Amino acid sequence: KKATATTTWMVPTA
Amino acid sequence: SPPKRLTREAMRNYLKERGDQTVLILHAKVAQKSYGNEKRFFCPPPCVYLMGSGWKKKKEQMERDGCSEQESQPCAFIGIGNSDQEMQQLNLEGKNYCTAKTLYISDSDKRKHFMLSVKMFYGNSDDIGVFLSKRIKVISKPSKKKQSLKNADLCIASGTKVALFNRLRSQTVSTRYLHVEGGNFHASSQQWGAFYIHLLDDDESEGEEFTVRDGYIHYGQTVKLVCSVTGMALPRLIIRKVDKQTALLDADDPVSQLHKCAFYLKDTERMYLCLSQERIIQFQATPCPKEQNKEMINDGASWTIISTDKAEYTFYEGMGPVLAPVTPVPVVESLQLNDVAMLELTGQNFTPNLRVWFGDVEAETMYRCGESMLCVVPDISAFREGWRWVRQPVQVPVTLVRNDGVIYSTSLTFTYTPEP
DNA sequence: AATCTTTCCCACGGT
DNA sequence: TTACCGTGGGAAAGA
Ligand SMILES: OC[C@H]1O[C@@H](O)[C@H](O)[C@H]1O
Repeated sequence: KKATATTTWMVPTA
Repeated sequence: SPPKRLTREAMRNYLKERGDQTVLILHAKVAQKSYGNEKRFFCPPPCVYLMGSGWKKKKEQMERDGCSEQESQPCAFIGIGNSDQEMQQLNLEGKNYCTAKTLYISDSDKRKHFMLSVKMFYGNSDDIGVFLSKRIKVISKPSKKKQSLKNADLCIASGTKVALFNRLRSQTVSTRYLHVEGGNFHASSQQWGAFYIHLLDDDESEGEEFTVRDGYIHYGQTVKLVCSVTGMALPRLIIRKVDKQTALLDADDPVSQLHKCAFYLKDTERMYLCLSQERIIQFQATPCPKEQNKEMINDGASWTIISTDKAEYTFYEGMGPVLAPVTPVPVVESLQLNDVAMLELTGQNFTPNLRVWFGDVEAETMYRCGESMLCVVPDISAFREGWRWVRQPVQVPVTLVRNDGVIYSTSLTFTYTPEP
């Protein structure tokens, strides 16, 4: 009941 | 005279070398039907993948036996199963995958569910077979009423998979799919990601490790989208309901299939997940006049959500090429242990010409139906020479084998456990 | 009748 | 340019 994202991507801004 | 059965030595060779051939079919769980002469294409487009090291091995074996490069090339067609609609060729040259971009289902077909049918053979016309997708539900069009959880069918459970696409001004050429490539999120015209949508409780902080909650996704909840292939994730998002070109901040009904969605980047200043051509960015929403419960969003910030599925089949020519197609390929979901020790297999596409092998030991097998088989567990002494009982745990692979030597691996093992 | 789903219609803005 | 085409919003028909 717990997940593992390998990496969290940063979302660039306009 | 019948073809050669699998020998124990051939099984041992497979178990060392492996070299499975695998077919994957990725597709949406629902599809909107087309009336009259119109074509409402399946979106995302179903994608066939040829996975595993066995494709290259099979290609080399064939060319060794005198096939040209073109004769060894796999070919594939896809269509609506059990249907008068024509099949369409998939182009796999130079790739291990191809999407089917112009499939549709006519209302001439009166079925409520259907499967895609993928027909495969090699360039020298050697047959491979016909592989079926998972079941796909036909809809006339999405309802405009709030979704009831009694229709679990059309809802989205935490931890399942969705695709997300953006389309500008009703133009099919503008369709772009969220997709991860080269460690970056982008919006692809031709490829699509299948993303876990994980529900997080409201106070769950940012991070790569996070507690997931069960249940159906509702608007206003915090979610984590994770590529089921790369593991890349987006920051925490709040899935919001789109109404015309505004995100509703107060909606909290269940998310349903083909709904238009916006993704607010949690703890930002009205920043929403947004495409700009192929680029994925965040773009600030504009406050609505007077109405404080809605925000105006960019064209690129509206996303259609749709649940997706996966059919997967694995086979190996354990005694070389065979006359019969390798399909239908058996799939084992589960093993259950039951006088004599019996192991029950649950799955699909079982036939009476299959036998269960534990390691390299073929076992007496009882066919019941396509979803259930029984086999007798071999004595431990078949794996440990002197043992009159299980001294320590001993783990062996479970494998299905057809009477013509085709080998169908499972991901499942059997473990002899010591007697306490 | 009243209301939701299914089917039919058609124009926008793309090739 | 004209001819043609998925798509989404609405009208109409069905339950
Ligand atoms: O007048 C309606 C149109 O206005 C635009 O903002 C939307 O794309 C259309 O719904």
